[PDB]
Amino acid sequence: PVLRSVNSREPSQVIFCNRSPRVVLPVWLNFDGEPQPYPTLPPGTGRRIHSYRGHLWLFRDAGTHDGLLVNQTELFVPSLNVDGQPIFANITLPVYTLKERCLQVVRSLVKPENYRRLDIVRSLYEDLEDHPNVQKDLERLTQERIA
Amino acid sequence: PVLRSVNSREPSQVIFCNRSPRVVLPVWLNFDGEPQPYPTLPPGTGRRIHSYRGHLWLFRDAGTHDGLLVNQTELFVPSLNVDGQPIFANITLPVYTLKERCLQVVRSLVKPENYRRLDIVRSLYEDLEDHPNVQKDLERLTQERIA
Amino acid sequence: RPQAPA
Amino acid sequence: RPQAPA
Amino acid sequence: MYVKLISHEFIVKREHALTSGTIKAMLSEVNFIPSHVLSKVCMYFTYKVRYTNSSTEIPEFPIAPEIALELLMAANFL
Amino acid sequence: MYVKLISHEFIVKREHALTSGTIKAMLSEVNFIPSHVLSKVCMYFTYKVRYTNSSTEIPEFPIAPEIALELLMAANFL
Amino acid sequence: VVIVGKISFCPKDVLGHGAEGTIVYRGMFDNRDVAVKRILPECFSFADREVQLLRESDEHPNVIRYFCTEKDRQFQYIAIELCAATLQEYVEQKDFAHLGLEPITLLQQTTSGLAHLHSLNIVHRDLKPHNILISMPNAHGKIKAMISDFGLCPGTEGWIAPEMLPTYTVDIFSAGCVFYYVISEGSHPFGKSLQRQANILLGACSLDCLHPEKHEDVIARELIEKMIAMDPQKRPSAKHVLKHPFFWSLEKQLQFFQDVSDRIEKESLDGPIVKQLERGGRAVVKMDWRENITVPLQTDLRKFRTYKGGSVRDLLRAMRNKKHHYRELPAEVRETLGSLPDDFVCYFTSRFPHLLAHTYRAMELCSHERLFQPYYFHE
Amino acid sequence: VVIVGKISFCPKDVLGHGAEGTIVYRGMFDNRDVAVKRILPECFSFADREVQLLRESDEHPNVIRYFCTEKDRQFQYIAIELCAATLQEYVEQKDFAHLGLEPITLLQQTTSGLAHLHSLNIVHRDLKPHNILISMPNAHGKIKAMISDFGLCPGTEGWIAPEMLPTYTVDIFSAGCVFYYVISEGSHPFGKSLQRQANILLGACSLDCLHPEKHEDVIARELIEKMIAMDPQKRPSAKHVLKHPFFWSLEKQLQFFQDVSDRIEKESLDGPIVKQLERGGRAVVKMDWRENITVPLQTDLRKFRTYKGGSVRDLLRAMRNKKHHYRELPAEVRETLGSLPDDFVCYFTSRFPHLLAHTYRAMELCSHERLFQPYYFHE
Ligand SMILES: Cc1ncsc1-c1ccc(CNC(=O)[C@@H]2C[C@@H](O)CN2C(=O)[C@@H](NC(=O)CCCCN2CCN([C@H]3CC[C@H](Nc4ncc5ccc(=O)n(C(C)C)c5n4)CC3)CC2)C(C)(C)C)cc1
Ligand SMILES: Cc1ncsc1-c1ccc(CNC(=O)[C@@H]2C[C@@H](O)CN2C(=O)[C@@H](NC(=O)CCCCN2CCN([C@H]3CC[C@H](Nc4ncc5ccc(=O)n(C(C)C)c5n4)CC3)CC2)C(C)(C)C)cc1
Repeated sequence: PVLRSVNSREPSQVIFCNRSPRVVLPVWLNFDGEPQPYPTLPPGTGRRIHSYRGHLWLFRDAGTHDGLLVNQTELFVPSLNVDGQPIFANITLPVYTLKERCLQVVRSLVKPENYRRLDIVRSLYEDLEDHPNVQKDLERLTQERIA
Repeated sequence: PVLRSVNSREPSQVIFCNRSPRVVLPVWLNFDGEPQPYPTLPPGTGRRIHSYRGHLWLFRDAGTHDGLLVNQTELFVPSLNVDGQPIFANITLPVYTLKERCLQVVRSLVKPENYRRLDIVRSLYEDLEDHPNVQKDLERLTQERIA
Repeated sequence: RPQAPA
Repeated sequence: RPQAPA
Repeated sequence: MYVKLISHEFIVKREHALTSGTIKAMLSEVNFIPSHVLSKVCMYFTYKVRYTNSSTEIPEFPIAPEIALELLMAANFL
Repeated sequence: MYVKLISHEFIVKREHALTSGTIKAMLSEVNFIPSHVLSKVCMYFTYKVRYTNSSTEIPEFPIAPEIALELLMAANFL
Repeated sequence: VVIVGKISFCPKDVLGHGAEGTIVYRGMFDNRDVAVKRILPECFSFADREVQLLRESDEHPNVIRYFCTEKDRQFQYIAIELCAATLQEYVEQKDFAHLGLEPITLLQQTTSGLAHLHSLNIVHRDLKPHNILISMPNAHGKIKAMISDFGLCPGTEGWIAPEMLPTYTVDIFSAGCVFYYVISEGSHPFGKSLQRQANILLGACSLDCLHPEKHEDVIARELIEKMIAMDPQKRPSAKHVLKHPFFWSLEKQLQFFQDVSDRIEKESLDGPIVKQLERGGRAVVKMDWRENITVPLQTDLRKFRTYKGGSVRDLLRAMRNKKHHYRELPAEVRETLGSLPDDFVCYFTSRFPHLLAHTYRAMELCSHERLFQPYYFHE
Repeated sequence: VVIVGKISFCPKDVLGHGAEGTIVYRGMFDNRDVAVKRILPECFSFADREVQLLRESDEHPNVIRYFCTEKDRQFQYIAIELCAATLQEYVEQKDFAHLGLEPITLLQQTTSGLAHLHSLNIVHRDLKPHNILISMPNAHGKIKAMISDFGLCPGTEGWIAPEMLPTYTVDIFSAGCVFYYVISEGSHPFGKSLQRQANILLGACSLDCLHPEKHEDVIARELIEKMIAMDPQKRPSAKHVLKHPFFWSLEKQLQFFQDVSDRIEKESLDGPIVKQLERGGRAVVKMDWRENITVPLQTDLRKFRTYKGGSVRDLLRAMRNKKHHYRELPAEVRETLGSLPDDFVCYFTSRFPHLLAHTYRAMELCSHERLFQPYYFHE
């Protein structure tokens, strides 16, 4: 895939700073572009992380896999440790569209086996079963990148 | 050697009843006659033991390897479990000769490097270094048996 | 707060 | 006791 | 400019009400959506304008379980 | 029959005093060995006769550390 | 450092990943360097089936070695043999420190571990260069290939048998793809990664890296083509693969040639043995084999001019004679043929690249004979 | 049941004993059946050197497998592979369930594990039938021999090398005694147990169980006699022992005979090769070998009457000819010789029991040749 980590092998230190009120799942796209889940980050906490230049990180909710921003961007790439400072990765909540935010609330309160029983428009059942998917967002981010 | 266990493979249950104020070391002569030390028995305690008919047991002090009696005999041989009862092995102190009893006291109070400095008859140094030996008693018990 | 005005 | 008579 | 929404009556700025594509089509006064759901939409507009492109960290938009379905229906319509 | 030993004086039975090979050669009154060691020998004779071929368990003959060497010498001579 | 009992590791020392969130670390167990797989609670059922397959398998040099498993409050931990690389890193990073390990020995070790699993009725079901691990060098500096992540420890893109998209044949298909992968140094029998499964269903089986006029590539195509056979019933077992000429040494190739020419020396030319050996023979011997050998060997072969050039059997018995009489041969002839056995057989195989592949298949009708037990597999 | 961590065992389930109070139990470690050695505090230093040798040795099929070690407040515990018997129980209790394991395969496995230790610069220093363990059958029912208690984990009565009463040669001496022990089914090269060490110093080396007119016993005496050599420098290494004809299959014995007769076919009769091959030859061929073969083979050998009966080389080239022409031979001849290769070579070895042992040693002067690499060891 186009979205992948380069096998640079140049170590870079990164502060995974979880500035969102959610448990963050750091997702690393390997050299083939396949996403690999790393240990989760508790809300508010930050961690010193060993990574490499040109590696691709995206950050999800650990429970719902909701997309999260890092430095106001979908994807994070560690730069060289200029002046010896560790690169900061501020993982934050994006302003969700009101539809998507309500969809996350319904998804947590209602289990999948009950979406099609709610007294709502039938097309909302398809939107509810459209759970947040990392592989789906990798297709979208590839399309947005190659354009 | 003449003193050996027969490979009967007929299980016999035995109560190793330590009726002496010493920690007993159960010593089992294997099928070649070589003595094998088993787990020690605390004073006063008895244990249900799995053995076999015709196996040879002798019992020593666990610290000094002083010879101990079992059923008023140097050696113990498990019989078949007649009527289902476990054979009792009463491990008891023998009446030591006053010389040997005093030798055990001196052996504990005086370390080997100091025997030849005591103001005693020089032949007592050889008797003090004549520590109780299981292999020595197996030669003696073989000679006494074949007679 | 914007999401919970007074 | 035989070994410690009274 | 300011615009008026009706369920109760709410008044919001036109730069805030423009967050809704449907209201931006109707405006180019609108009456609908219960008040307890349309006030939540007015709170979302304030939340969106405040925190879009904000340098600070952003707080979770709070939604009550009893309004989740009524507000999802309204949001899907807007 | 009873026999007399001397260090102090001790009187023991001839069947007890026979536990000593040396005293059994001298007797077939004996004066020596300090009293505090010869009384311990008289206690060993009572201990031996009581517990030889006894059906009961047998208690450890107690020996004080300060007399160990004096009593070992006496026992080696006896 | 994290301690879960006998197992311990540094959380920063990640070796790589497995499936469904399992990170592998460089750990330590009972003072041994190990790899520690951390298992999330949702995979405790799978990590149990993996441990059961790991421990209850008979120990094999080419199967990953399993040491212990611990349970924390959150995760499971599995200690396994710490390796140096994967087969993917070996193929794609040639700069890896590969001390003396050879691609065909690598493949032979992989098939040995695979045939061991199959003999235990274990189907790997996921065999690919990522699951094949290259060991750390032992006290003698020797490196081996081992099989991990077997028995499900499908889905994997580009390595699934067509009929799986449970039987050992699905492993022979992916092993056949691994074989070609290693032989071609990175290529795949069915293309690039995205078009791969679509080519597995369509049946591409494009083996263009294997030259149809090199002896080694003709032998390697003969094995790979029937390992990746679309029909699962046409695929050889792992014990059949290990008996293939693809894994033979030059000494065993020359011994096969001698055994065949001895088997056919006193044989009727109209008999089934010689008949099958001569079908397509003109293509094997390049019409006339007497003109394809070098002039120095031609000079000594002209001493017995009676040989016929259209016969494969005459090429075999001529090649066999020069082997038996090698020490009598003139130095000017021994220098062209080369030393017995390696250089001697390379002389003939390199000029007749289809000679071994044709003769081997042409002599299957007497594979049941005791003489031919080392060369063919039968059960 | 006692739990010391991953290791657990029933105190009543004693398997046997080791040295200085160490009892071995039937335990359980990580759901595996194991043997648990309990170590008294006075032996914690020795149990550490044992564990270090166990874990840091390269894994070998014929070396005991080590799993874990635990420390209690009183004792150390070592979990190792649970075996079924010792080699002493195998030899002295033939009624043991020995599925298919053969005494020479047993000895070959023991020497393989021993040569592995020696290649790691590890001297067993205590090798005896009690330390050689017979494995539990694997999933295929196969049983192997393994080496335990090595590297000191002297004193042992009747198995110490004379010069030890540190170098691999002390292990070759006790291995030689183990070899004879297994071959003779209980006897010892130096007598009964009490007179044994006194006979090792005096140099008895009495091998009377080995018949001097049986081919297998002549070959087994040739190896054992120089393993128990009083001079330590005359003892073969463990890799030399494994190359000995004692471990050859009947097919390899017949292949050696063919290779020798081919090597000597075009060789000068006054040359060193044939000269050394003919020293003592009259004793090997029993004066005239033509009269010692059976009449049916004599009848077909009378078709080429030119053979001379005093020559070992003529017996070799005659035996080689009947192998190459076997399929042409009359059925009345093939029935006496028997099937190639096993029955065919037994025909000649059983009538000339010193033929293999003489030829093997007589052909050492060309062991450096490539043809003879499989039969001799050289480094
Ligand atoms: C706390 C926390 N909170 C939120 S995040 C977080 C966090 C953040 C960072 C870390 C630690 N940092 C990382 O993980 C960083 C992050 C990201 O930048 C990637 N990254 C790496 O280190 C990666 N490195 C590189 O890109 C450098 C290139 C060098 C690649 N190396 C070459 C050698 N190759 C291996 C060597 C070991 C061999 N051993 C062996 N033995 C037996 C088996 C048995 C089973 C089994 O499955 N396996 C294998 C198949 C797994 C076995 N493998 C196998 C071959 C592959 C690895 C790479 C991931 C690729 C290592 C840890 C946690
Ligand atoms: C609490 C207590 N307080 C005071 S006393 C006491 C007490 C009292 C009793 C017990 C339990 N009861 C006993 O111990 C009794 C007492 C006495 O009557 C002897 N006795 C036995 O049970 C003995 N049995 C027999 O006579 C029956 C004949 C059957 C002989 N069997 C045939 C199979 N053979 C083995 C099987 C297992 C194989 N596994 C294996 N695997 C890997 C390795 C790695 C290292 C290693 O060193 N080894 C070996 C070399 C040790 C390994 N071994 C090895 C071969 C030998 C054993 C015998 C001792 C001979 C078992 C326990 C404690």
